[PDB]
Amino acid sequence: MTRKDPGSSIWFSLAIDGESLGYFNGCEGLSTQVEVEQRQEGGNNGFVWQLPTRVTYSNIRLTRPLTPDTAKVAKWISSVQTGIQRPTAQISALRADGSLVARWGLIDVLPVSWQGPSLDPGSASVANEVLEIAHHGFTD
Amino acid sequence: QYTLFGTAGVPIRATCQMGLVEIPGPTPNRVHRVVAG
Repeated sequence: MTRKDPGSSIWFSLAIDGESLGYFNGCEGLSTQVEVEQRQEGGNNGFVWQLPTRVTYSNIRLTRPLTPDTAKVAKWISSVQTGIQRPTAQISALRADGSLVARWGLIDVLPVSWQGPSLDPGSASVANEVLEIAHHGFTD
Repeated sequence: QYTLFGTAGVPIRATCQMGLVEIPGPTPNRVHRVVAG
């Protein structure tokens, strides 16, 4: 037991391989869904049958402080015209010891949206560019 | 249209449209006065 090794939501490690995107700073929305189909039996009141049908992986929003290395992301996104590349990503959650609690690796990524910084003279914060990521499956 | 089928197959809720058209009932079997104008 060793007083267990509980999960946490601060220590992590977010990275994208391939183009020199580097390490990100915040994940969101990592989710897998299936699309159940509801067929209602006519002669048996009481419930609707639930039958599984396919699985579907939702998009992921990754955020990081606006660093001068943001030119790489715009280069990657605007490379669709001349040919794109799908590198392999990773999303890992850690405890403060630096050990591993669960490691997910995105099979193939693809940019979807890039919400840039929201400049504002009165708001004291730090610009957080958002890079949405498309998905193809988990790794194992 | 049948809906809400009960157990053992008997229908329960049924909606039935109807189209009706009338049938004629025919064959039900000139003095005038005079005014100054």
